[PDB]
Amino acid sequence: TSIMAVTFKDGVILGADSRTTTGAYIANRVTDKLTRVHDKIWCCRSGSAADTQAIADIVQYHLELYTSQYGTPSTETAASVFKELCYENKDNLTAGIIVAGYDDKNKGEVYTIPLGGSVHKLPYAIAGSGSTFIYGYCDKNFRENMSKEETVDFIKHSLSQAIKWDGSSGGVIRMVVLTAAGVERLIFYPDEYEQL
Amino acid sequence: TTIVGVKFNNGVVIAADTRSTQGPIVADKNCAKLHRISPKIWCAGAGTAADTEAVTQLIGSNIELHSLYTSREPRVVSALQMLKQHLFKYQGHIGAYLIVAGVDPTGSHLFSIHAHGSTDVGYYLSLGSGSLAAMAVLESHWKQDLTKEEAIKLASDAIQAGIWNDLGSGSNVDVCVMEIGKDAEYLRNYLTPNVREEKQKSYKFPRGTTAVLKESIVNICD
Amino acid sequence: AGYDRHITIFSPEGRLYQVEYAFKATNQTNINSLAVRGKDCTVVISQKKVPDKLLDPTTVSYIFCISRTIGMVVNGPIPDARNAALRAKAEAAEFRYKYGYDMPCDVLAKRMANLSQIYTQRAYMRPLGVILTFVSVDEELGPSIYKTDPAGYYVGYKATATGPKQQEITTNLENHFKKSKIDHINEESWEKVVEFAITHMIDALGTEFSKNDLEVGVATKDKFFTLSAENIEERLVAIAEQD
Amino acid sequence: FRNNYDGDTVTFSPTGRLFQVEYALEAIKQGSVTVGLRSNTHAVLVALKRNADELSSYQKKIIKCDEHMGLSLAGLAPDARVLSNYLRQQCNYSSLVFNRKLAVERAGHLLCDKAQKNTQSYGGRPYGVGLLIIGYDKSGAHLLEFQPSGNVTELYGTAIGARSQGAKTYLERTLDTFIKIDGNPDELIKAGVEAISQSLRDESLTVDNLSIAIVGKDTPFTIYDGEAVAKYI
Amino acid sequence: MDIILGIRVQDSVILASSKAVTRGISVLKDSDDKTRQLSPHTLMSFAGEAGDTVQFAEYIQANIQLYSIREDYELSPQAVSSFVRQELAKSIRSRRPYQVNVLIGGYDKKKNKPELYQIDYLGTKVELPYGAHGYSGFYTFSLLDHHYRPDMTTEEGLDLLKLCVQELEKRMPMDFKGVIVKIVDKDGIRQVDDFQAQ
Amino acid sequence: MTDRYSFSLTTFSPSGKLGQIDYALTAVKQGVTSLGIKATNGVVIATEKKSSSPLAMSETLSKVSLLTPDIGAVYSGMGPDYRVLVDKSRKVAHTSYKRIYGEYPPTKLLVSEVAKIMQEATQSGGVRPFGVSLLIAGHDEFNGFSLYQVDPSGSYFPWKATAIGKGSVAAKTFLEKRWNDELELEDAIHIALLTLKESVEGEFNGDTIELAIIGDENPDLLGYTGIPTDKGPRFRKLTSQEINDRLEAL
Amino acid sequence: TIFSPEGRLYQVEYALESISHAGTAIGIMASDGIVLAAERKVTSTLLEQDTSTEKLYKLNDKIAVAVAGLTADAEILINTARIHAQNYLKTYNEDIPVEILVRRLSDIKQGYTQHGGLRPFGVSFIYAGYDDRYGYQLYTSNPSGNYTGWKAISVGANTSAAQTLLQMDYKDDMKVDDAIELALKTLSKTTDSSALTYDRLEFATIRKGANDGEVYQKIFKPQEIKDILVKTGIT
Amino acid sequence: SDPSSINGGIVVAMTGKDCVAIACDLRLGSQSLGVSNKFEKIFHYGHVFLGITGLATDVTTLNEMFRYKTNLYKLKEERAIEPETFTQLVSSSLYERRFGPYFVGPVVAGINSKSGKPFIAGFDLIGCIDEAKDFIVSGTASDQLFGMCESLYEPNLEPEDLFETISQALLNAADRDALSGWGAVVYIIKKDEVVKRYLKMRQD
Amino acid sequence: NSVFSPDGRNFQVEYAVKAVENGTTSIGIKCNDGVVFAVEKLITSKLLVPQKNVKIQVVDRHIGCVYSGLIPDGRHLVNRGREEAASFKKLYKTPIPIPAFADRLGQYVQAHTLYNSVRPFGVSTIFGGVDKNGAHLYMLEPSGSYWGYKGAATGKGRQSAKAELEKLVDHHPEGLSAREAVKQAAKIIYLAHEDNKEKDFELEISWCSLSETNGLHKFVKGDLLQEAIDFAQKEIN
Ligand SMILES: [Mg+2]
Ligand SMILES: [Mg+2]
Ligand SMILES: [Mg+2]
Ligand SMILES: [Mg+2]
Ligand SMILES: [Mg+2]
Ligand SMILES: [Mg+2]
Ligand SMILES: [Mg+2]
Repeated sequence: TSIMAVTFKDGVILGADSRTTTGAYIANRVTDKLTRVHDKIWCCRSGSAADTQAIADIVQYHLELYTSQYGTPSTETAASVFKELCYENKDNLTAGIIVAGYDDKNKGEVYTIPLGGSVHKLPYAIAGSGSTFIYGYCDKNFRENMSKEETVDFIKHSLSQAIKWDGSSGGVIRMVVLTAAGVERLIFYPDEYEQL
Repeated sequence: TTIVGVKFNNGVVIAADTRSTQGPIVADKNCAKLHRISPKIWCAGAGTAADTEAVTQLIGSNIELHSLYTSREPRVVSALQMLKQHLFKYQGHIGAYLIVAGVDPTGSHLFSIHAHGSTDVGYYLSLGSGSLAAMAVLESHWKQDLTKEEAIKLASDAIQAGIWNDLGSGSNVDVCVMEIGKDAEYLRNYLTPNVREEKQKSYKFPRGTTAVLKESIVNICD
Repeated sequence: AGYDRHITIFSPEGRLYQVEYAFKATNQTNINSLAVRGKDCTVVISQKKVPDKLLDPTTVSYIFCISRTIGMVVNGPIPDARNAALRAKAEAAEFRYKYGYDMPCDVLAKRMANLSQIYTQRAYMRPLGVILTFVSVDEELGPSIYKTDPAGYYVGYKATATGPKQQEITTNLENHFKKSKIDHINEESWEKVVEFAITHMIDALGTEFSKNDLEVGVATKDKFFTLSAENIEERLVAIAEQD
Repeated sequence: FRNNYDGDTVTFSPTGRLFQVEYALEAIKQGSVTVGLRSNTHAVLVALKRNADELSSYQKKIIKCDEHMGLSLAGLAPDARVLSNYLRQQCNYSSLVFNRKLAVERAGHLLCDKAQKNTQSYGGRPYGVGLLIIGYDKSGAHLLEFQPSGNVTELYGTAIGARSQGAKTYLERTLDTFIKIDGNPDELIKAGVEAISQSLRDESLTVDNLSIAIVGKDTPFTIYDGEAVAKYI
Repeated sequence: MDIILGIRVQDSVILASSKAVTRGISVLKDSDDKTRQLSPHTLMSFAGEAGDTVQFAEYIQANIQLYSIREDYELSPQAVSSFVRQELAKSIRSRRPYQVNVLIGGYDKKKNKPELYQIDYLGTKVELPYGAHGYSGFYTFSLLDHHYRPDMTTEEGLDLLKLCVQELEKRMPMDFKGVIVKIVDKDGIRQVDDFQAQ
Repeated sequence: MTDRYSFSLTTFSPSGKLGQIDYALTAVKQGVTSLGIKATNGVVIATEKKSSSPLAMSETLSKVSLLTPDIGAVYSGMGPDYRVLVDKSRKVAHTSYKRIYGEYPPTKLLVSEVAKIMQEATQSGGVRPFGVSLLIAGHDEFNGFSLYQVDPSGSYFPWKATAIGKGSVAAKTFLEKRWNDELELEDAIHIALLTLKESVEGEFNGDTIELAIIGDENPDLLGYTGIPTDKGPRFRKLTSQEINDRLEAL
Repeated sequence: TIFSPEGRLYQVEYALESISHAGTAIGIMASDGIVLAAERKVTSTLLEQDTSTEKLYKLNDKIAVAVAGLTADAEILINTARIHAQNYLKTYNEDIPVEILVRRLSDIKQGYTQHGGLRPFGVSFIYAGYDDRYGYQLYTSNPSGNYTGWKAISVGANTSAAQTLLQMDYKDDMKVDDAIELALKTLSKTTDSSALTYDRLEFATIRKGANDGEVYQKIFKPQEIKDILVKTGIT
Repeated sequence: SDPSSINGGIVVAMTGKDCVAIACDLRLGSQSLGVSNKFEKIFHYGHVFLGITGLATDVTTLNEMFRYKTNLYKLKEERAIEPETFTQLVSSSLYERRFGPYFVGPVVAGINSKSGKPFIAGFDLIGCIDEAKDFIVSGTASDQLFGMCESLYEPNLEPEDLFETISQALLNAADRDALSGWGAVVYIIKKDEVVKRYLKMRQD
Repeated sequence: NSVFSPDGRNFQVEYAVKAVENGTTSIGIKCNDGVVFAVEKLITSKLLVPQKNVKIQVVDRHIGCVYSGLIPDGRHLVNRGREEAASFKKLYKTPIPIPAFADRLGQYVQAHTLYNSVRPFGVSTIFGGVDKNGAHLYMLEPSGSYWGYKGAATGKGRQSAKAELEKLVDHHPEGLSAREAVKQAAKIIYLAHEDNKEKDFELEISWCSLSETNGLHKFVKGDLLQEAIDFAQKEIN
């Protein structure tokens, strides 16, 4: 798995590869790793698929109940629900989640909740097995306040490298753009991103 | 075991081989691995045979109750959510691996569930020890927007791959076709290419062959 | 003071006085409400009365968003209303979590009625003094109205009215559907269906409404929402040109 | 009106009264008198103990809660034992967990909340005891009065129990003098021993009649009985 | 390791049980009676883990004695053995199972027949002409398969038992200090106190 | 929070009456008539849809309910008590029977479970009996067709034909006159329609009457084919149009 | 649960009062069998006779009860008694002795009398059983949880009237066939209806199994009751 | 060691023309030590037969549990449980103990009294039903039994012949298993009657 | 409590209201960026230590509560409110919104009117603070009923307090600064003391203002208190 979320001028973009493996077998080559927990709050999941689906489902339940009672939850509220679940159940969970969202007041935000259950607010985040290969590259190429198309490119380049080196990552590159506009799904195929 | 699911333009087909094994030994030469969750939501399992049947029936019973209560035809996403939440709770100890397929008022659906409670969606899937043989066929011939006939052919062929190349699978091909308009059709032993040949000799014994120590009639009634 | 008047046990006539008393409680707020089905919407209208001028008018409401798709209007005192809203929300969120689809309007109504039945049968719980009207554009059944009372009864309606002057409005709408011979309003804009509803409330109750005397909730395919004063003002202007 | 409305603590009278709680308040009025008062540097409890007979002991009215805190009682004595035990526990908890001496004020809030639950739960009575709480903490001397309704008030001085209205009027009058009695334990006690006198239709208060307690700046909370009080009669 | 043997003759059941109690490197006792009377016509012998052994026997004894007084009646040997089996069957899946194997010898008055049941700690029950628990059966089953007859008298049974005890004294690595022998027939339970040099 | 009535609300009176049970039976009396008639090859259960508003949609409220593919129920009395009883009955058919024997309960045993649910509302602390009488009709392989009444006390009785609610006494009379053991299902549906016409105040048509049968298997209604030993439900709700067809020939 | 100033239990008393309105049940023990006969409470032509059992219930293969009182209360108890019999079989590999099953059932009734503020069960039972300790046995139990043994007994309506008649004609040396007659005559004399017709009766025997050495429970079909009402000459 | 190997034991059931047969060995051992020569492993609830192999304590327990459950069944239902239903009841009873299973391999034989059709089934220790119409085998010589049955069996055998087949299958499989044998009992089940024969076999 | 009267009323709750009317007078005033709370404390005797029987309570850091009626019932309600605000913060990280908090108190008070084994609360509570989207003021009755208010009063001086409150709404429709609302609160408390004049009283004020306290709840003390006392003294004479 290679997953990332990047803040830019008008919001936030999430991206992922589409490969799930059990050992060296590709169980699913077209997985959708981008998971909606509210209209403009999404996450990327890494670690145990069972664990992160179960968590994402609970969070979605909590955020629906929240919206009924109090109105749109902030991205921080979303992140906090994930953290609560991850921290409190650290001893039977293998879950690393990146949370990304947009709202009017706070604009684009990114939180990463790694294995411990800690929370970290960040301008951009990478995770999954494939991410280790792009630490250098992402750190050298990321800038704050990039445009939409620049950000799409940074993720595209970043994840194509991650896919190139990590056998666990691969398939298509999926992305979700989150802005005032709107929610936009992007897909990119091997024949394109391999030639980068 | 070889089980497959394949979406076509107006529905979804599932199929399975008919062999159960205790280690190397073949217990049942023609068992049924296709299970009904509800009239138009069917299911195939691999892994612990008791587990796939039980989890199918528990959820089948609750889906019936949900349908009666809500006055609506059962949805495939409900079978999925209940199965996955149940399996998750048992932290993989219930060894059920399932391909779950059906039609409901919302359209047609194809899903996989793993014993730890993760789910995936797709247009074609396989599970079981024959899963690699079947997937190689699926990856070779699956096209977008298949007809019903083509889908039955492809699923049937995927199971054959498992039957001929996986020692865990054998005997026959069962199929179930769920079309959006119609009643689900369950097609028991749709292919039977593994007929036992006639034996070389009859082994029926002359009466008296066995030595009997004593005898008595057994009372059934009261 | 006989015990058959204090808790929900049977009277010799086979009646449940505490249930009947609970119905009377539903009118204590002197608000009337009505609900109609459009071609692909459902509208609820309730009177808004803000007598005390120390009140913040925006916090005075008897319409609730239960889920993304279901609205609920209540006839009865607010504390019991809020108790019912909270529960409905929790039941709606839970249904979606467990069964993977949005809770249908009628199913939520059946469920809230079942809770009501229980208070009708168990001694230690009092019934809630409220009538609940549920609206949505159901994905399977189209525009829907389902109403539940302190008896645990519920049913679907072509249109409905609730409150002290319930009967006036009811017979008015009854007269309407006699003419049209169909079981909904023919109209595509929810704006026009809202106008029809306001119009017939005006006749039946023989009263005029300013933008602050009304409260409106609209359900369409996949939102339920409430109108602001300004959205309502725009509706009142529209009806004043022809009638 | 008082008719069907005083069956339990779970029922309001049509006037909005809770009779079980008002009845509990009446057991305090039966109890033997006790006085509390304080200055800037000390706080003193004075109690008239009551015998059940001339052959008996005068039953104790003062209970130590911590090194910096204790109380006197008027009403049901076993109720005083429940509450002082709880207060001892709260004091202890605060020491062990936070290494903090419990504020006299917080002790008030805690007792109040405890009394409160008993004014609202079916099948349990309210407490039938009044308490006077004294302590020395990080903001100095304190005196509190506790009523079983849950009302606790901070006072320079006060009295509770039978005929206590005399003592109270005296303290109301003396106020500006005893408040300044600083660094003189014995003068403050004398003012408390005199205040309790205004509440005797009884007898001349004897070496058994008298219970005095003190706490302050450089003095742990301590109880005087018998011979050790004679020098105040 | 505890010798526990049983033989059912025509009119009685004979139980023999070793007398030693050994812990580590020491024989602590040489007169241990590995037996509880359950009812006047039913006897139980036991062997297994140190404490469990007596605790189980006495618990069973308490239960059968309770029944007797409640019903003013004596449960048949078949009933007592079923009852005992069930207690062991429950125990085997509990937190800490009883590690005890038992012989039950009883004289049934309704049928006028002796009866011998062998039940191990798992709740495996069987009715047998003769039985043993532990290693002793590795010697005695074959001996008795040869020498045993269904119509033996009590005295013939005691000779047959003397033969089994001889074999065990000759071949078994442990010193079990002789046995205590008890006979169960229509006239109840009696101990043959002369066997050590009979 | 937490119950205060942990004692039976149904107690015996000096005369031996169980008051609350009597009073519930009075509620049944006030209720709209329902009836059941058993034939050689079927059972019919029928009732009237007493609507509460012309603005209500009476198809959204069913008084006749499927409990299992071969068992249906109708009631007279308090509708909400019926609705929750139906929920619990469907469930207990699964929890106490199908999840054990892999088949649906025979009619008498399911009735028996419903009866138990009702009996307990008669004995337990802090509750009132159910205000309903149910008629339960069903089929099963080894008992054939059957019809049962169940009352607020938990008593049940097998009937060849019966009626409950408002006009029950007149209707029971009209049925004793008309019933015989050679009745075919069509004949019994006819008799049910006649009996119901006496009871009905207003309009008498396929929109105001509710009627269901326990007949033969509807292999279509199953929803799937290919398992030959599965032939479909015997419970069937007649349609509005189906009812009117028999009312012309009435 | 409470006591009256007389030291009586209201709720129990009132439950017995309720039972005296229920259809009469009669039990007679003979030397070679037992008879259980009961009258159904004012019926109707439409009531299904062929699939009905309101007064006679099988507890196991060797024990039956005749019920007088609330049927629904009886089914609760019958069911626990059935379970209790099977627990015993499982524990001891012997059929439960009749007394033991009766005592347990009685103890459950006694319980409702003494704690928990639930109403007693409005039920009286006549137990008909065989075991190898006491042979044929007849016992009775009422809502108090008391129970007693009998050669002949009745419960429900007209017990006082029915008891005197049984006292009169009962003889120790009776065959079961004579007991059959006695029971039908006694119900005939004590009905509050024109005649005692088959459609108003439940009837059962516990015999020594035609010719065997074994015990058999015969629960009479309606047809058999009509025929046995012929022999005894009541048409 | 392995719970299903401690005691020894085999059961086999076959269908024929309007009959079924079910057979078992009589051994009860404790590892290498043979203890009982008379341990029967087939039982019957009315006309339904159940063989159980495996740990003997569980064989006994399940027999008592199924006597108990079928007795209650007949009481409430007023008829004897049929083969198909009993099969279901065994399966759900076993699965109920999913994470503390009984160490057994049950086998069900019988004729449906209404349809008259012969029926057999097998289960794993947690209730998984082996639905097979020819033969079912279970126990410490199940490999030997599968071998014997797959060669010996032919459909629609007359009861007197099916008797030879099942016996021969059992005897020869038992003789290749150190833990089986020591006597054998065979039931031939015809709707109307049931004959029980003890076989003469090697006593080693 | 669980008992409806033949006309749909609840007499126990109506009686609980009588306990409230019997109480001391307390008020709250919403201003342009905050809320102000004030309460009348009856000086029973000179022995009461001044400034030291604090009635106004804080919940979390951003919410004030004042109540009239049975004081112990108010403290009970605030304990429950504190637990309820902690649970919200623990899960959603953000401090509880005032409308959210209102309903939590609402549902709890309403619960005590469902069961025969419990009595309704004998207080009305006035509460509020600043959240993510402005200032809010609430009043909660023994029935559980609550709405948002521009200004609120309860207790014995309720009628005159409301009359004064109503005037301010009319003279200042363009919102009232936080510092003005403080003064006016001191005034209003004076003008409801008229009734209970027999015994002396002491004034308590607290406020929560975006620009004056950074949206935190604070007690008015020192010079600000004295100045508001002066305003009221000069405007009563
Ligand atoms: Mg790669
Ligand atoms: Mg193969
Ligand atoms: Mg109630
Ligand atoms: Mg109540
Ligand atoms: Mg094997
Ligand atoms: Mg062998
Ligand atoms: Mg007010």
